[PDB]
Amino acid sequence: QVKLQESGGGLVQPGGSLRLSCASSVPIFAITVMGWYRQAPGKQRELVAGIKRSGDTNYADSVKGRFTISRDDAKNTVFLQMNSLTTEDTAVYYCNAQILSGTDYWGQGTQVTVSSG
Repeated sequence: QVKLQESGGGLVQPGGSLRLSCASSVPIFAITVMGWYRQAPGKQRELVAGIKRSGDTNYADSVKGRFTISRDDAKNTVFLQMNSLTTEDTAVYYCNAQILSGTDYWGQGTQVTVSSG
């Protein structure tokens, strides 16, 4: 019965930054792993970053050092700060909550489009 909602995507210049938000209907401490995925139409879905209840973070190689995933317990939101964006980063970005108490839940996704203009 868990609901997830992404926000914060949109258009951004190459080299620019965005901060995605994933708000949760349940306390995020109840979520074992929260992760950010991305998928562009025609390609495979790709794990971008994850964060455990403890706070341990793992990132895809392509985003290491550019993206940062974090838990905001007070706002009950998991953020993905995305820096130094390029056209390779254009995709719909999805939030995923793992609640091992073993079930999966996803948000509707938010479009990120990196284009120089």
